[PDB]
Amino acid sequence: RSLKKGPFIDLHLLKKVEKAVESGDKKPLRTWSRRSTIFPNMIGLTIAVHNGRQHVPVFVTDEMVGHKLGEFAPTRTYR
Amino acid sequence: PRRRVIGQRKILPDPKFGSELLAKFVNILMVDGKKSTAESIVYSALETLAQRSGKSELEAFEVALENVRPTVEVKSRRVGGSTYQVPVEVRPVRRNALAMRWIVEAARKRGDKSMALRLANELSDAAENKGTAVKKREDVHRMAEANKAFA
Amino acid sequence: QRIRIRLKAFDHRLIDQATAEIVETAKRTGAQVRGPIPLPTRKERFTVLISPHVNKDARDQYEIRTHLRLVDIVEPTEKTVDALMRLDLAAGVDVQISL
Amino acid sequence: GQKVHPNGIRLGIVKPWNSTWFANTKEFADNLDSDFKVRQYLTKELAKASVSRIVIERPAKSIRVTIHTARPGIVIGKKGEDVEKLRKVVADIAGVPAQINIAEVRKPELDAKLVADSITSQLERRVMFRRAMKRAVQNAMRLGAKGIKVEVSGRLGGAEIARTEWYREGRVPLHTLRADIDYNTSEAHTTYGVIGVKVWIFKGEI
Amino acid sequence: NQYYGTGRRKSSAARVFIKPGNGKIVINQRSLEQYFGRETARMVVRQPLELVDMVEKLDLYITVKGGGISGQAGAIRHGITRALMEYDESLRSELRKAGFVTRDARQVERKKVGLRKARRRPQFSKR
Amino acid sequence: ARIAGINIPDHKHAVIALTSIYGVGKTRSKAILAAAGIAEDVKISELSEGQIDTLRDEVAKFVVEGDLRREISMSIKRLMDLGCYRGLRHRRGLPVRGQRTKTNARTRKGPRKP
Amino acid sequence: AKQSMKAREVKRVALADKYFAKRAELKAIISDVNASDEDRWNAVLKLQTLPRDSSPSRQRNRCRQTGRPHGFLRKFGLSRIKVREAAMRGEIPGLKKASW
RNA sequence: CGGUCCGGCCGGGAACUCAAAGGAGACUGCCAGUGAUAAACUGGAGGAAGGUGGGGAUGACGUCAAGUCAUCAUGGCCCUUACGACCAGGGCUACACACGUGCUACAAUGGCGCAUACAAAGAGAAGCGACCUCGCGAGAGCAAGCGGACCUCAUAAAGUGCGUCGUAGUCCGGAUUGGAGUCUGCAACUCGACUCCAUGAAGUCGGAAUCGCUAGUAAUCGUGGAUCAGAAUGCCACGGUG
Ligand SMILES: [Mg+2]
Ligand SMILES: [Mg+2]
Ligand SMILES: [Mg+2]
Ligand SMILES: [Mg+2]
Ligand SMILES: [Mg+2]
Ligand SMILES: [Mg+2]
Ligand SMILES: [Mg+2]
Ligand SMILES: [Mg+2]
Repeated sequence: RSLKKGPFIDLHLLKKVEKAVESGDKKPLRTWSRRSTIFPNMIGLTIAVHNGRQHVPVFVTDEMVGHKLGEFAPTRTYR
Repeated sequence: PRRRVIGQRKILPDPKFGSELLAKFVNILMVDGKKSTAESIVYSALETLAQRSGKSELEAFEVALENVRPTVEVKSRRVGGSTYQVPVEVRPVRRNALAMRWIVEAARKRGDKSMALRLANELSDAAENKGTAVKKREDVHRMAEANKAFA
Repeated sequence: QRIRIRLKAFDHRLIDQATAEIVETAKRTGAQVRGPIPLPTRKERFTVLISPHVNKDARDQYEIRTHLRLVDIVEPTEKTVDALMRLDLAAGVDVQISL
Repeated sequence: GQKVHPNGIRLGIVKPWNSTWFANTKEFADNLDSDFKVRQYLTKELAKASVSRIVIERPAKSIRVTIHTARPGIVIGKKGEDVEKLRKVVADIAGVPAQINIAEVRKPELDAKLVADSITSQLERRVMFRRAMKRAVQNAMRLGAKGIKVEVSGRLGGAEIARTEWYREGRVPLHTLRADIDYNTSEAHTTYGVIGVKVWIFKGEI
Repeated sequence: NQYYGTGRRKSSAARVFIKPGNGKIVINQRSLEQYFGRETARMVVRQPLELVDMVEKLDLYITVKGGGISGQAGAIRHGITRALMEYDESLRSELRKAGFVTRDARQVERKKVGLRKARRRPQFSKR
Repeated sequence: ARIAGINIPDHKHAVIALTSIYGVGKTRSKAILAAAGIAEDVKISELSEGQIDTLRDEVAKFVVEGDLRREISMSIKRLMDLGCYRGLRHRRGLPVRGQRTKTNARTRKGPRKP
Repeated sequence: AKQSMKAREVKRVALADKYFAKRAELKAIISDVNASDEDRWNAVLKLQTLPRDSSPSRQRNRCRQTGRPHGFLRKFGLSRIKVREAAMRGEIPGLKKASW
């Protein structure tokens, strides 16, 4: 998928993961970063991921670690 | 060929026996411009045919050829909205060319293991006149004898 | 030792007219002159769509011919070196000097 | 049908280039942009000066611009007064030292770009197109042209439906590569649109 | 001095050197059979040595560059016949009839714009 | 013969014979005959029971047949319950790896119906 | 192309030299040397803080006069239309209509 | 020819291949037949080439208010604290289907493994990157030469020699998916290319209907290039067999 040499994450997102650990879980974390890989230090939080128009709030799980935040936010509405 | 009255290309004789008729025959079987693998199959079928029919490799080809060589064929011509099959006497050059063409076409349609086997068994069937190729000369004859009135 | 002059020009009748100027000046001021050696011409071809919109088969094919001449002077005489350096050659000819 | 550019097809046969310099892939593009930038400046400035051709050669790390003009006195001015001000900014545009040479256009009634720019300027002065064409052809023929062809296109005389009108006198062998076919374009930007002028001048064979 | 003949066909060009005695064939520092893996291509170089007799009458040093199997072979064929006229010049008449004197000007046709190949046009669709 | 997962290998050459198991392709079959010291150009004829069980012991290292099939299906279910893109496409019988669906996608969709 | 689209390329060059030529190139090769620093670097992290337009791969080769983002030729630095336009006037040296 | 580490590799040789500038040659010119003793055509001699020798460029007056105001230019109209401008994320890649152009096949004129003969034409310094080493591999690290008839991309594949499969949905065919990776690039989830391991769909030659090509052509086999950070089965181009 990518080079093994360090998985990727946004700095404006990584600083928001820290601010929620120490101060306790707040409302859905409004974030645009879809390209970031999920780390174990996220499990239990509500990260509101963009799809194009709205923020899909996805509760983090242990099985979500290793996959991108952009997999749990549908982009194309098909009905 | 509306105004232009061209002749015919004189091809180089066979690398083994020096037969112009065989040189035409190799080219007819030849696929994808692979002349090497083409003459390889023609010779391997000639080797397995002359041995299994009593040598004379030049005559073992000629025997099976006389039984597929046609004499008359139909020419689809429209005169008054209707299509009329007119019987026309074939020329010696085309006679051989047509014969050689069906031999190859019938051998390709066969269910044997190899083309050296497919070609040999079709040349054997045509020598005794009981294959797909002699039947292709027969259908051409039933058509020509029917439309005999429009000669 | 030996002075290697590599001539590059887009025009062929220009390269050997400026090559004659290098060859004649050098053999007049007494020097050992090898060549003019005609090196292979590089043909940079270009295919462009002639129509502003659509028409994929409507094309223009162009080429830039880059002619090459090699002149090797064996004797680096002070009468030769100085005569060639004060030579006025065509602006459309590139001259590469190898020591 | 569509016709091949008369100058482009004769390049190397009987017609010369307007850029004679040599460059490798590295600086070929940068030179071409500099060339277009210098020509753009010079046509803008020397607009009423009757420029017909502008040749650019690059001797070493320098530029040598040869301005072909039928009015050299106005291009040069009062003892290099106008040449020096042009050269100073040609060097600024190019980045390397500049040297401007002026070539004289003897018979301008026999120059494609000049005949074309004349017709273009006349239409913008609200003069009748048929008069402009006829005057252009007549002047060229009496001055020694073996042939001439002039074409004006689109909304002729402010018309609602565009037409392409053309006049011709003499021989114009567009297919003979050997023929001296001088060809140039000019655009008349009018009150009712664009009018494209196209001029062909046959000067003789070989 | 050696007898020379220049022969070429397609992108293949050959140089042929003739010296009397024996019937040896050296193609690019190799044997006649070592270089060519086809007997059809082997018989075409043997062709000029049939109308004009040779069994062990004259040797041949040959070098061929460019092209392919039959091309290289065809080029040599032209070279031998050119080297054979260099030796006699009366062998012309016998070499004309055979058709080896003529350089086969048949070169591959360039690919053309719009077309798939040199002549092959793409498939047409009416609707 | 009979190896690892109930299957009864044919009287065809050793390498093509082993590929018959769901979990061994052309590579594992070339290595399993290299790690047990058996030729690839030999049939099931002459291959005694002492040579069969040593190849069964070699293939038992990597998950094959039914044990592999449930693992393949587990990862598919995992994706589906997580709510990912990769899952939502195994659930909709459409190509997951990003391929075009506007046309030619008949292998995942199946045959067409007007 | 648009004036704004032309200006967007000016900015993409102006930043391509300022950073990703003399500064980002250093932290990229660092983000490849296995011999030194394997975990505590922050090089990949501080690469994100650098403006996006600074990347060389974020620039699009455009016709130097018009701005056309397609049919470009590197040799002349122009789109296929304006190449032909200058070519015919003999403004492109040594370039003529080929035939072989 | 003199010397061999047997490599044009080194003195040397300007013969030859080849390179690229100039020039000769082919004109129905000669001969014969046909033909209104004409035009021309057919055949032959000589000749490397013979009837515009082969290929390309070259596209008349014009037709279709044919195509392009989104390359550019421009009359008019329309928005001008918005139809302008900046940014992130998404989309152009959606998928009940229908049509057009292609690629790969459906195999023994063939698949696989090992050995091996022969091209042309291209591209290259923010580049082509050898040799060497590590990895099954994609690659990686180290690091020459080369702005290039010198160096590199780069082993041409068809073919040939030997062995295997033996008419089987197969050692054919490679889709789809799981697992793990590589490289580029701030960043490969949507949506990259490639590699390894595993999976082994349809298809055993296609209805009515329809397309290209007259000779180095079709058919087939590789090779290169433009665009390009990366992304060819498309396009442009090259020779091999034929
Ligand atoms: Mg399997
Ligand atoms: Mg604009
Ligand atoms: Mg880009
Ligand atoms: Mg010549
Ligand atoms: Mg003509
Ligand atoms: Mg219309
Ligand atoms: Mg296979
Ligand atoms: Mg034709």
